[PDB]
Amino acid sequence: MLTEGISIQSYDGHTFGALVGSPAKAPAPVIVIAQEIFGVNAFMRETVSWLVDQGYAAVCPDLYARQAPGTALDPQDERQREQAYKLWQAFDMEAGVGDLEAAIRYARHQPYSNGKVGLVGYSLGGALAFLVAAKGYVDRAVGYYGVGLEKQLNKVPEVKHPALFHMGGQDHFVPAPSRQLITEGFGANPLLQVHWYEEAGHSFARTSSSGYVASAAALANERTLDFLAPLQS
Repeated sequence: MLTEGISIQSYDGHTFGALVGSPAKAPAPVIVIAQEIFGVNAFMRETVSWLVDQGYAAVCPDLYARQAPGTALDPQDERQREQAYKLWQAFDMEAGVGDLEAAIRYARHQPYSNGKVGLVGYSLGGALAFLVAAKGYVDRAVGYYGVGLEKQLNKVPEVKHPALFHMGGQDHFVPAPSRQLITEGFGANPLLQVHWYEEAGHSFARTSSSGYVASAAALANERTLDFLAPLQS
């Protein structure tokens, strides 16, 4: 689901829609939420609701609009998971970073904005949160279980603003040598914070996942909110 009539223009003219949640009380910082591989679906709506309940505004851009606008997939339906994997495989990461930059710009100038913008991503969005952090487009970035971060370690010194990452210890997208490479490499830049959750894999913060872990989801979530709180005016 997306908010009817919201259209944001990216760097190459491609346009995309977004799910927007205005804040309980304005002015407030705006959080751009970077989706998993399922489009702007139930978990994105729940994440918008959560951040609004915590005093933020939120904007979740339709990142699959370059391939299929308005895609919103149920991660519990096998056929939809299959479509999600095909969209992820064809996803242009560089164009995704550009769409996020355009949504972050849109976020800064909304009537209810206090001028500070944060980004929270999960999954594809967690990998995107690291690329956005290396670019410096936001005041603070958060990534949950981003895939393939071990292949982007050369971007670690480009990070000039705080960025926080929650990684699962039983996430098999990140085997033991990849965890060591990420821990050592991120550890060279104090603006990067990474936490490992020993008993959790990916998607541990999503209640609909077979990988949901309540204790890990709650500790990561409170860390995320403590980390975003300095953006509140």
